[PDB]
Amino acid sequence: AQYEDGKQYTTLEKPVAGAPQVLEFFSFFCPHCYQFEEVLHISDNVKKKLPEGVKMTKYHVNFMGGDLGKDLTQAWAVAMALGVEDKVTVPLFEGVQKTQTIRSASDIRDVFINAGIKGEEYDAAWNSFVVKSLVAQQEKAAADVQLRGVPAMFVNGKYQLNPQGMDTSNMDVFVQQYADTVKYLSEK
Ligand SMILES: O=C1CCCCN1Cc1cccc(-c2ccsc2)c1
Repeated sequence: AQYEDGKQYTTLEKPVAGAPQVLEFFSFFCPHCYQFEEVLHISDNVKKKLPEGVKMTKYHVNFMGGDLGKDLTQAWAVAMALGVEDKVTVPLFEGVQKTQTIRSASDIRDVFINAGIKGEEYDAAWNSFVVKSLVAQQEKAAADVQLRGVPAMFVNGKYQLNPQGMDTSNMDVFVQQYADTVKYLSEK
């Protein structure tokens, strides 16, 4: 058919009840994730085509980058809690992969300070139980699908995007095929 299980998406054999409608996972250590976000703008283009009433959730993962990877999951929790994802995503990706200036939790904190988050505000969030809970929520969602690779996107706990089955000769066409597939899946 036009959209086929095994081509543009795969189907989870253990569907996850109560999962977010559209769930993206990434790591700031993940090279394809840098491409998805900084070059292809996958999340934004998926969001822009989602049906009314379908919201997007994006979570960081621990399994890349050891200690610093876990610090980045916690910092992503701070970003979600403060609502500053759109201020820190670019400098976190560039700090880890472009300039390689993020080597410690303090260096992560510097990105937030430079982005205008006050030091007391960042530190209060970093140490908060609201943020511990958001870390737990990120870990649980990844565990629910036994996640071992990023980038990854899941729709309604049932379907997983399969970008490896899409033509990569034109970036723009690839992005809208991916977004159109997410829309299709959300309408199933
Ligand atoms: O290599 C793959 C195979 C599957 C799709 C995800 N990626 C990562 C990627 C990174 C940067 C650009 C592109 C791309 C798309 C269309 S033209 C160029 C693709």
